[PDB]
Amino acid sequence: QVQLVESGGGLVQPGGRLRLSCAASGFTFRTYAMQWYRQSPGTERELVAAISNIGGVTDYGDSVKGRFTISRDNAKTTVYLEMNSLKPEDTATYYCSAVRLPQRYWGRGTQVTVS
Amino acid sequence: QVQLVESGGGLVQAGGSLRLSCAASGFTFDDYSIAWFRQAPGKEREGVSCISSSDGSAYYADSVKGRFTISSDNAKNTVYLQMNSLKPEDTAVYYCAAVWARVCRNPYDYWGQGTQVTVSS
Amino acid sequence: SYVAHLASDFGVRVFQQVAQASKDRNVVFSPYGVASVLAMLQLTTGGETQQQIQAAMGFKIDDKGMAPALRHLYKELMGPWNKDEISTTDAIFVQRDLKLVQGFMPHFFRLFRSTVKQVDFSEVERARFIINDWVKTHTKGMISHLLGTGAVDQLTRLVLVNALYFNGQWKTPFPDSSTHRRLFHKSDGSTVSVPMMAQTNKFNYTEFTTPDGHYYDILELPYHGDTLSMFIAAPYEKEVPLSALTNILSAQLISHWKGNMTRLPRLLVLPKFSLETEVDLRKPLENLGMTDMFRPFQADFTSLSDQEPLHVALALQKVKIEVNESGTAVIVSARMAPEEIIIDRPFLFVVRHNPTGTVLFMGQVMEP
Repeated sequence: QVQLVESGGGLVQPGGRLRLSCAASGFTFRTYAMQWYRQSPGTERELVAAISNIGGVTDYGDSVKGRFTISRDNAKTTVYLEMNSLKPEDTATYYCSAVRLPQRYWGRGTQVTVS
Repeated sequence: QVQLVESGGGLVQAGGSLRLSCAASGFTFDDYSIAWFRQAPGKEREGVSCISSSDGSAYYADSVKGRFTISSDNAKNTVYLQMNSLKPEDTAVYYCAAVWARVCRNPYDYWGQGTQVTVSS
Repeated sequence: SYVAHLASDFGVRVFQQVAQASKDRNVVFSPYGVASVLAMLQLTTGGETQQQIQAAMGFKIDDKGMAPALRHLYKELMGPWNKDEISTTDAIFVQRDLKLVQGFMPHFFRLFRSTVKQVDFSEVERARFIINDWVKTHTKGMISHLLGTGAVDQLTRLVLVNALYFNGQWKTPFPDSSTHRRLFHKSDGSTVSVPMMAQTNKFNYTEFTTPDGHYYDILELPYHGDTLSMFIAAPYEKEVPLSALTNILSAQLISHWKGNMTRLPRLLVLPKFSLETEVDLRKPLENLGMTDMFRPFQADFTSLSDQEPLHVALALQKVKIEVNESGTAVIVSARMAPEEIIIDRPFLFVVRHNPTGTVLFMGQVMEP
């Protein structure tokens, strides 16, 4: 019943942009924090972006440096990541997570590749 | 061409006196408001004395409590600070400043390079 | 009401600084009040001192139709419900024998409807009384004597104070017979027994989930007059310290909370508390960029006087707020039992004029 389906990833050139998107269903979206993580072979899963349910309170990983912007649409139960000024080091599978502690949920991820 | 230059720094015992001076080239102090500031270890620069061009009057920071005299010698175009009953707490680098205004207030037009003063007990 | 938004925004940023310096201690504060008194101060300041205040505040008091908007704002907050329930006052005190700028006293009176007070600070005792009696007369004797005025002496040249008192009746009173003693869970894990009021009703409510996943109860209590409301915010989990919330707090967020509320039945249990705080405004204001005004021979007060230098010797807010049960055709009773919200942990409260958006009061209760 619960489902987090990510999309928007792909191959792009260094200096290019992308827009990730995650469709959510099966739980009270509008009361959950929504987050983006990334992981590639050999690495741990790391926090990229996070947003509150209302009020637009956000939070970014140190490596983002003002390049990525997280937003959400509660009526359409969707979360987004606008990625700009991409480089090789951002290459990873990107996962969306929904959390209202202690409950967490994970999607299956979308691959971002840069070069 | 406008340069402010201080002199009179040195070592002094606690209770001793010390006079500082500031000569002005390229202008005359009697139009500008004049102030002496200071910075001690671990501290921000703070105002100590002021002459307001408005009427010649002299002013002091609370930590003075009547111990210090700021003066202006029109003939020598020199500013003085006479320091009485010095304390360990009076140790700092002292700077002179000038501004085209009726009172002493930031930002200042001209600043001296600064002279070291050390009150060792 | 462009003024109401910017004042609250500035006022809440000041609260933030006050909260960060008093962790695990109670604080009551007035965003509107600090904004109000600083507006007055703008008119006495010039140059870089005036710019420092205006950049933090987001507006200039000289701009057309801004001083009249404050006056309109004032009357909309206080005209509503008066008596001995709300009380406010601003005042600046300057050394008496200073030559002031030509036309200043009349000019100050046109904008704000009061004088800049002139007192002989070398009459130390006289001047203490004049400043304490100003607060005392103007708050109907509800606030105790200012502590900070012990610093006032012969050398003092400028002083500003702000004082407010508030004790409102609710729209719906708390039924008195449900007032009792209950354990309150302090931030250090210890408990204390305190009286808590209890009420079943339809409340405006929303959850707030911060970006890390911790969720909060946000609840609205309208006052009588239907004009002002007290907002209550608390993390659900006791492990989440209230600083997580005060560190991301803004006037805008509080509006987003409101804008996303729904009417739902609940059984609210809330501590009965009273709180008085005297705040020295120096360091909070310094941290927001207003450094020059407190410093000898840096401060630019040339709009008030160009004969002698000036600086703010002392800048104080003192607030006191009471929270009790009192309040003021066909009311149908609950068939089912409502869900519960127990506020037995440190929590935030905001008093908000909903029409304008003005934040009259803000505080943290670490031990009621």
